[PDB]
Amino acid sequence: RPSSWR
Amino acid sequence: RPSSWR
Amino acid sequence: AMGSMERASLIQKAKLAEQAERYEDMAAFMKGAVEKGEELSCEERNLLSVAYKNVVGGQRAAWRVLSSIEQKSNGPEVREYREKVETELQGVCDTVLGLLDSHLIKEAGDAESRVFYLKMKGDYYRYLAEVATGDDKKRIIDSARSAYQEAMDISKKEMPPTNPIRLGLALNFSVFHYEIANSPEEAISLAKTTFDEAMADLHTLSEDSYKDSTLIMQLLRDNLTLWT
Amino acid sequence: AMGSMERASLIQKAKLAEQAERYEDMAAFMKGAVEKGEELSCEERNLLSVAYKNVVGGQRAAWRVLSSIEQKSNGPEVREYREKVETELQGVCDTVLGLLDSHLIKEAGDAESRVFYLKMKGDYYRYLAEVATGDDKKRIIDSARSAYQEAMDISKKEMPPTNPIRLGLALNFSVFHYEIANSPEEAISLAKTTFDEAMADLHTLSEDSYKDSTLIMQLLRDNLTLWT
Ligand SMILES: *Cc1ccc(-n2ccnc2-c2ccccc2)cc1
Ligand SMILES: *Cc1ccc(-n2ccnc2-c2ccccc2)cc1
Ligand SMILES: [Cl-]
Ligand SMILES: [Cl-]
Repeated sequence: RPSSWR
Repeated sequence: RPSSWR
Repeated sequence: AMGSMERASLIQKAKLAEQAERYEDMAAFMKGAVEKGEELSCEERNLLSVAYKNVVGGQRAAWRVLSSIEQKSNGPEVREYREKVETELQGVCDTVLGLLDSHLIKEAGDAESRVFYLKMKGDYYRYLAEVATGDDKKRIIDSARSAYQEAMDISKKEMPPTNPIRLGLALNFSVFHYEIANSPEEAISLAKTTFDEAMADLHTLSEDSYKDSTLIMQLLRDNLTLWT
Repeated sequence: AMGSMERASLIQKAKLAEQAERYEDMAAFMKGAVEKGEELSCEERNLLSVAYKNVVGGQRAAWRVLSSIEQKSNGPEVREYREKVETELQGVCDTVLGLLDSHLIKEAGDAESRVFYLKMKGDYYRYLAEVATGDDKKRIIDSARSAYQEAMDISKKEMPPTNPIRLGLALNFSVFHYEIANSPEEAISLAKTTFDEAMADLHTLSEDSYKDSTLIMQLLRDNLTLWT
C-alpha cells in the first residue's frame, strides 16, 4: 500500500 | 495496428 | 509436466493464475488439462484461449519493439535477441497448434467448439506468418487462410450472424486479409458485411447477448474507420 | 547460463530487453554480466536493479492476489499455487542476495556503489520478510534491518541529503519500519526528517538534480499523507 522507490 | 478480438 | 495433477485442479489453478495475471502459468495449466484427453467445455476453451493469447501477445509486442530497433540499425546483438524472442514465440505457436492437432479439432463435433478451434488455428498460423521470411512464409499464410475459411464456412451454416465466436472469427480473418495477405479490399468487405448482417439480427437478442454482440461489432467498426 | 556471451553484449541486450519489457530476460542478462566478475558502473547497477525489481514486483503482486484468495477461503489448490509463486519469489530473492554476496558488496568501495548494494540487500530481505511465517521470520527481518542500517550510516556520512540513492534508501527503510517491523512511528519520523533535510539542501542543486531529488521527496510526502 505505501510507496517504495519506483 | 488494427484490432483483432481482444 | 502436469500429468500428476487432477484435471479439475488444473482448471481451478488456471483460473487462479488468470486472477494473478500469471499467464504463462495459466497456459501451462490449460495445456495440462488439454493433455488429459477429454474434450473442453465452453468455459475451458475460453481459458485456454485467454492464456495463450496473453502469452503470445507479449511475445509479439516484444518482437515488434526489437524488429523496429533492428530495422532502424540496418553488432549482432539486436538481431540475435530479436531471433531469440522470435524463436520463443514460434515455440509457443507450435505448442498451441500441436494441442489443436492432438487432438482438439478432430474430436470437436459441435459448431461452437469446431469453429472456436479452427479460429485459434488460423490465429496462431497468423502469428507465425507475422514473423515469417523464408521459403515457408507462403505455406504458413495458406495454412492460416485454410483454417479461417473452414471456420467461416461452418459458422455461416451453423451460427447466427450475432454469434460472438462467428463475429470474432470474422474480425480476425479480416485482420488476416488486411495485415498478412495484402488484401485490404477483402478485409474491408468482410468487416462491413459481417457488421451489417449482425446489425440486422440484433432484434432477436436478449440484453446480455446484445451487449456481447455489439462489443465485437464495435471492433469491426473501429477497423473500418481505420481502413477507410 | 550466460558464460559464453561478452560482457558488453549482455549489457546491450539488457537494455534491449528493458525496451521490450522483457524483464526476466533483462534480469538474466544482468546476472550474466555480474558473474563476469568486474565491478558495475552506475548505469549498470541501475539496470540490474530495474530488472530484478520488475521481476520480483510481478511475483509480489501475484502472491498478494493469491494470499488474499487463500485467506478469504480459510481444496488444497489455492494454498498449493500460492506456495508455488511464493517459492519462485524466494528463489529470485535468493539469487539477487547471492549476487550481492558474491561478490558485489565486498568489492564496492565508493559510497554510491556500497549504499546502492546495501539498499538492494535490505529490499530483497524485505521481500523475503513479506512472505515469511516460520522460525526464520525474525532473522530475515533483522537481516533487512542490518543491511538498511549500514547503508544509512554510510549515506549520512558520505552523501548530501538530496542524493537520490540516499533518498530512495530512506524511503524504503521507512516502508520497512511501517510494513515489516511494526514501527509506524519510526517510519513517520524517518520520512519527515529525510524530507525536511532534503528541502534544506535543494538550494545547492542544478535544475536536473532538483528534478531528481524532488521526485523522490514526493514519494516520501505521499507516504506521510497516507500514514498521518
Ligand atoms: C475469438 C472469440 C470471440 C468471441 C468470444 N466471446 C465473447 C463473448 N463470449 C465469447 C465466447 C466465445 C466462445 C466460447 C465462450 C465465450 C471469445 C473469443
Ligand atoms: C533505490 C534508488 C533510488 C534512486 C535512484 N535514482 C533516481 C535517479 N537517479 C537514481 C540513481 C541511483 C543510483 C545510481 C544511478 C541513478 C535509483 C534507485
Ligand atoms: Cl540473445
Ligand atoms: Cl501449483
